[PDB]
Amino acid sequence: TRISREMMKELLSVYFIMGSNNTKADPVTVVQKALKGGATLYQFREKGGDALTGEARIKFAEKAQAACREAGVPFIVNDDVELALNLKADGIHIGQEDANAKEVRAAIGDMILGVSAHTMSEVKQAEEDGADYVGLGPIYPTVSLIEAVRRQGISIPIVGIGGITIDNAAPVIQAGADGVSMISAISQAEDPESAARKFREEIQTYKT
Repeated sequence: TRISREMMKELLSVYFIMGSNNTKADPVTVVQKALKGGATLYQFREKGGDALTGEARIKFAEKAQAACREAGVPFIVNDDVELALNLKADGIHIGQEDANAKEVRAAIGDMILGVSAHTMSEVKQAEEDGADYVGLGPIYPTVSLIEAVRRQGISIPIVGIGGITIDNAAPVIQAGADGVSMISAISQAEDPESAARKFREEIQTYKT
């Protein structure tokens, strides 16, 4: 069956997102360090400018997934449905533009489904479409909507994203989010493992 709302919320705590173009260091290493530091979920997001393509992209994907497995953390794929199914990913994340959430939900069985939402109505449609969690943002220039969502009684697991750092994360959890997702705060950090750990501890505190 679909993931439980309870387990989904726990997984979103420290949601690390990364592609090879998000770090000048070794990508596979930054991922291993983030997992070792305490990231609770990882999203493979290989896109934008100068991202890996073809076989090179697939190898990074398989290595990133292997690291998630050994660390016991779910592996989530951004956008690519075929890849998610081929690699047997733990789930997929999609945006509003190039994807029909309802059709994706039907194609992935009980895999975790994430959807980027930007409006109150998009949050509601994502849940209705079958999403297990919604990614809301950008929160910062890289929480009022989050507060508004919870105020109405919408209980879908929510993860904040967009310019989140160890110093502005707390307000996102207090607003009602179930976790924070980040890219550079960890991928570009001088000590990725340590950055992940701080986040891990910070979010624990505010959820507790």
